[PDB]
Amino acid sequence: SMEQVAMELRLTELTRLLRSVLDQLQDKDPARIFAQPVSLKEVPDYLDHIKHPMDFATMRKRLEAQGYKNLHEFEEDFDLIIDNCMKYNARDTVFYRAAVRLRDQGGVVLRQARREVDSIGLE
Repeated sequence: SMEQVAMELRLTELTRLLRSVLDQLQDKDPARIFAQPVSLKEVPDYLDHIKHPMDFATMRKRLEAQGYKNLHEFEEDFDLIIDNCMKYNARDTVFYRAAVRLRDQGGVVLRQARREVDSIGLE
């Protein structure tokens, strides 16, 4: 149907905007601490601690499959990256501190992304 196509165009448009958001967020992680999933070979007990691992590569996979239906779902996954890190790692670590900085700087980006999704009406 034509209605189904219109919806798919909106989803495609949303995916385009989220791809830009993802690129902007990942630039706030120049150390690339959050680029890839935590290795279970190098951190064998990780899943005992963290029940829902997340990382930028995994987000990008879901994104290109148009698997984010709205901004909230995308933000949930970004929050997982930050929150997982701040639980597993102690305050005095380069990992924890990198997550704080990503959260603070990412807030700016997500604030205007929400305005754009609402304004252009992608959800």
